[PDB]
Order: sequence, then C-alpha cells, then structure tokens
Amino acid sequence: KVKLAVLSYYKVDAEGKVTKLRRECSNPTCGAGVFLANHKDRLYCGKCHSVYKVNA
Amino acid sequence: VTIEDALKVVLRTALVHDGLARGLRESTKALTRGEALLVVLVSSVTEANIIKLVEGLANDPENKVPLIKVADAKQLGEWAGLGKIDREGNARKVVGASVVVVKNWGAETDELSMIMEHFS
Amino acid sequence: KAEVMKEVIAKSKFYKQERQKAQGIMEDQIDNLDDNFEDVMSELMMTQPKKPKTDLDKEYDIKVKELQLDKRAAPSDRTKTEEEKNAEAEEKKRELEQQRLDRMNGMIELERGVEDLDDGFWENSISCPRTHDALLDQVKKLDLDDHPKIVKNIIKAYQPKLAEGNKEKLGKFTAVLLRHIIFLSNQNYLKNVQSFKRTQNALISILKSLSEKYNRELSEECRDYINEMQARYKKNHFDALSNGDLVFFSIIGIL
Amino acid sequence: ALPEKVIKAYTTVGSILKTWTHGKLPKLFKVIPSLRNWQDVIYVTNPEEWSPHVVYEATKLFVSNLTAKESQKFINLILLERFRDNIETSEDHSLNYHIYRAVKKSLYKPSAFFKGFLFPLVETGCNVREATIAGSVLAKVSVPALHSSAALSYLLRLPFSPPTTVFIKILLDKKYALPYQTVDDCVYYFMRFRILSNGEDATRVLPVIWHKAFLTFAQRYKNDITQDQRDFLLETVRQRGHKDIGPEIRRELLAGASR
RNA sequence: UUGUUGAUUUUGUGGGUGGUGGUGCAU
Repeated sequence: KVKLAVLSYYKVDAEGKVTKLRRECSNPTCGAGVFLANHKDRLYCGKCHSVYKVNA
Repeated sequence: VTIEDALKVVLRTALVHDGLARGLRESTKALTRGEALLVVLVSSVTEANIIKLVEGLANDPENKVPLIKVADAKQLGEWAGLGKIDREGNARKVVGASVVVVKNWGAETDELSMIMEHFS
Repeated sequence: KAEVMKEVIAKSKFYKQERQKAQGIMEDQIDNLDDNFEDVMSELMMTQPKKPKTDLDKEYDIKVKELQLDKRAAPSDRTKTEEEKNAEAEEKKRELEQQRLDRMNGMIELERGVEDLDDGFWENSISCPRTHDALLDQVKKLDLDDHPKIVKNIIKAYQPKLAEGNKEKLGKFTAVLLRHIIFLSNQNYLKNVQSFKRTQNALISILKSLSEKYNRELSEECRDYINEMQARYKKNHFDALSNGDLVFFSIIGIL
Repeated sequence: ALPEKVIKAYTTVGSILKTWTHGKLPKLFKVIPSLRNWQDVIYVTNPEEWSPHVVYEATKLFVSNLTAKESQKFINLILLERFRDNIETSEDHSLNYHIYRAVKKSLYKPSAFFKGFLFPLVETGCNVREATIAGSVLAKVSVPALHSSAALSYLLRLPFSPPTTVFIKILLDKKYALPYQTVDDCVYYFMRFRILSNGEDATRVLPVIWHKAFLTFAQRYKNDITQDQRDFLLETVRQRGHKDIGPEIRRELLAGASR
C-alpha cells in the first residue's frame, strides 16, 4: 500500500520552496496536479493511460 | 460570531455547491491548479512535512492563497461533512481531515466577508 | 430426414466457420489499429480544443446535503396479522414435533440411524471473560444479586454485529457462564437463599439465550465437565459429588 | 473537424464496434474519455451503430474515466437513447441483456445516472414499459440512501404520471432509511390527491400502482410520521382508498407510532 | 475502494425478497 503518497510526490527544502520531482501530465484535459507513475523504461499517466519517455 | 463559527457555515455552504477539496491529495491538486481560494489546515498534524508542504503551496508567489489553522483534524472533517449523523443528531463515526481547500464559495454570505476582511 | 439433418449440420458448420473467419478478420483489424495508435493519437493531441450547471442539477446537489443533515428513518417490515402469526407458529410447533418424534425413533442428525452408531462399538469498557476466573474478577466486587446485570452487560457490549470476532467471544462466554452457574451453587447460599434464587435462575435464562446460538461451545464445555466429574469420582468417589453437580445435570435437561 | 488521418482510424474503429462481441476493444477506442472532444470522436465512431457488447464496455470505460458532468452527457446522449431505441424497435418491446447491464454500470455513478436517465426519461414521455425495465434495474442494484432520497424527493414533486409512480414505488420498495424531509415529501405527495380548494389531482383517477405505492409507503414509514400526517393520510384512504388495497393501508397506517 | 479514483465501494453480523416470468380469463 501507499501511505502519505503526497509526501513523496512533493518535496520541500529548508527554505520551504515546493519542488516537483515527478513530471506533470502533458494532456491539457487532465490539468495540473496530475503526476505520472514513474518506471525505468517509461513514464505512465494513470488518468489518461498515455505512455511518456523518461528522457523527455 | 467567532471566526471558527464563520468557517463552520462557510464550509457547509461550499459543500452544497461541491466546492471543497477534502484531503491532502485533493488539496495539493487544488493548490497546484490555482483552484484554491482558501486553505484550512490542522496545526496538530503529527507529520511536520505535511504542514510544510501545504504552507509552501499556499504561500507560492504566483498564487497566494489564505491559510487558516485548526486545532483538531476531527472537527475540520466534521465541517467538511465526512462524519455521519446519529439518531440523536450528534456527529458519529466522524473522519478526521488534516487539510480542506475551498474551490467555490457557492453563495456570498456575511460570514465570508468577515474571513476575507480578517485576512485583509 | 438424414439429408435434412446433414444439410442442417453443414449449414451450422458453414456459419460457425463464417463466424470464425469474421473473428479472425476482427483480430487483425484490431492489431493494425494498435500499430497506428501512436500516429492517430498524436494528431488528436495537436487538435485538442482549448480550455453553468442546470437549475435541475443545481437543486439535486442541495438535496443530498440537506438530506445529509436530516436524520434518517428506520425501516419496518410489514406487520403480519394475528391469524398468520398464529398460523406461522403452529407449523413450527408441528415441524419441531415431527422432527422430535423422529429423534425419539432413532433419526440422528450428523439423517442417519442409531443402528449406524452400533457398528464396531463393541468390537473395540466491559470485558468479556474468556475464562471462569476472569468472570469472577470482573464480578468480584459486585454483590450476588448483581451478577445477572454484569453478565447481561457483557453480552450487549459484545454482540456479533458490533465487531468481527464477537461470536467466538460470546461462544466462549457461554462456556464461562455455565461454570459460574455451577460454581455459585457450590458456594454456600443458605444465608441469602432468596438473593441466590434471583441470581441463579436469571443466569440460567441468559444461558438459555446463549445456548440457542452457542450450542457447540456449550456442548463442548458440557462434555468437558462430564469427563471432569468422572475423573473426580475416580479418586474421591462421593466426595467429588457436590450440589453444583446435581445442578449441572438439571441445567442440561433445561437446555 | 478532426485530423483526416484520425477520421479514417476511428472510422475503422467504428466498423469494429458494429461487429465487436468479445476480445480487447481497440486501443484507440479505450482512450476516448481522456480526449476533451470525446463527443466529436464518439460521433465518428457511430454510437447508434455500437453493438450491445460495445455499449456495455463503453459505459464501463466512460463512467469510470469521465467526470461526473461529462459522464452525465455520455449517459444522456448515448445510453439513454439506445435504451429507448432498443425497447421501441424490439418486437416484444424488451431490452437487450447487454444494454440492461449498461444501465447497471451507469448506476455506479448515482448522480450522473439520476440526472441523465431517470429524470430526463420521466420528463421526456417515459412509457409504462420503459419505467418497468428501468425500475427493475433500479430495484436490483444497490443505490446510496442519500442519492436515492434526493431522487425520491424529485419524483414526488413532479406532476403525476403512472410511469413516474412506478419509480416512486421502486424507491419506496428499496426499503431505505429515508430522511424525515423525504418522508414529509412522500406525505406531501400523497395528500395532494385528496379532495378539499385543490387541483385536479384530487379528482384524477388513481391506478393500482399508486395504491400499491401508497400501501408501499405505509409499511415501513408508519413509525416515521407525526400524528397529524397520519390523520391526513387516513383521510386519503377514506376519500381515495382502493377497494381491497385501501383497508390494508389503513391497517398499516394505524399500526404505526408517532415520531 | 475504483480504473489513476474519491466514499460510488470493502469487511462482519442480521435480513426482505420468486419477477425486463409466462399462460388464459373477464371492456
């Protein structure tokens, strides 16, 4: 199971600035706040089901 | 009329128009999208980085969103409507909410005016 | 007839093959689209269009929250008339009686017979106390007349619906309660025979309710006491026998 | 217009859905809900030509993926019309098994269901056969009390029609923990058929379904009404009671205690 | 809990239900 998944998705430094380590979805329909599920070979969108390259 | 009582009705009015994002994952999604007009955060959250994240997102320079502190997550969940009502009418089986974000006020009430006036 | 049947079979085989060929074509058509899936989507993404509720809809969202506020009614099944209730009762009295007379006559419910048994026999907040001692500690400070109250409270605190695993606790409690009923009889009660009588019968009634649902737990404990009684009789003879032993046989007759 | 290369591809997809019965749906079809112009992509796929198997799978796909509002549109425009089309065009006026499931999968989203089938259908000339088939789908599937009570409240305030009276009976048959406001809305609906000034509902002839619905209400909710409401409902039996159902209603209503 | 989603489900205990059922009959 995943517990406090929001904790890992968003990182805060000592200054308090928020940094996103997980890429946003390119699909405009999904909107912001949607992060792609990360895997070595490719990066995957849960909501749209699209497949993106990790390099991109 | 206290500030806490003002939020109690305001959250209920936001519920009627489906204008609340309930929970961290929904709250951060609202904040990153710029859909957040107000953030209600619990001070007694066990994990500190939860407080840091919501405070950082609420204080982002591009989209500054007002933030409120709540003593207990359980009462915030009750205002968010998570809890159910018993035969006596008291809230039963209530679920705690660490953070609640308002996407739509729904109706303009005098209690909304005090909250924005307090922030201004 | 035979030529008709052969024609029917050939047509069925013909249509089956036609359906199979169609399925073969469909799967290939699906494969090709999966191959051009990326090209088709990329064109769709570029042509994606750029970024009020009905008054009928606006009312409904208000209702659910107002209903969320309003207290909820309990449902009640239709009330049966006195004749149907009297009619319903009598068959159950009959059915138990026709089951009863069968068991009088050897119908044993594993519906085998006694003769089957005769093959090879001769040839060879509130705490639920899982143990008898645990109950006493809970009721240690309570008066004799207060035992039914605590025993009833334990059942209410641990009903099956309240939580998972309550059925085993209550079933274990059924065994515990029987020992307490027998235990009290062993204790001297000539001083307050009345108060003992008002606890003793009440506890039996509670066991009767417990037995109705926790038979297997009760029957196991009842058999255990019989073995214990025999073991004590083996060494002490009559000295093993006590008042609670007489009471124990009587309760078995009740239940 | 969509890109021309896309149009041929989804035109090819639409051909499959015509004859699709089993297997994996085309990957292009499965990604339609994510698209903003899914309606435009859906039209080129010819929804009216979708096979009953496709309608069942599409509803699973779109109700799960699309938002509540967008699901309501997919609900209202496609499956509702297909539901009406199949009953009207079928010889026995029955509904296909796959379409029948497709209504159940839409019930998984109660709001988009009620605002997309039930209220549009009853408000758009629903016939007795249509209400019976939809009511059976409503009866068998579990629906939330909150959404059902709001749905029950909506129907009770609508003008009387036998098709709507069915759905009112189905919801009452569901044996829900109706909120007292809904109970009052139920009682309000049943008073309006008494003769007093009053509308035609006082003098309108009442079919058996209303009496069964009125017998239906009394059996559970006799204990959830006040004495004054009970007395008003008793007058309804005296004025508008049925020959055989009416005495039963009076017995159930009298047997209930006040809240 | 769904397929990412958000309370629509899941669990335990109780528990009503024959009903997109047919067939004839009486305007």
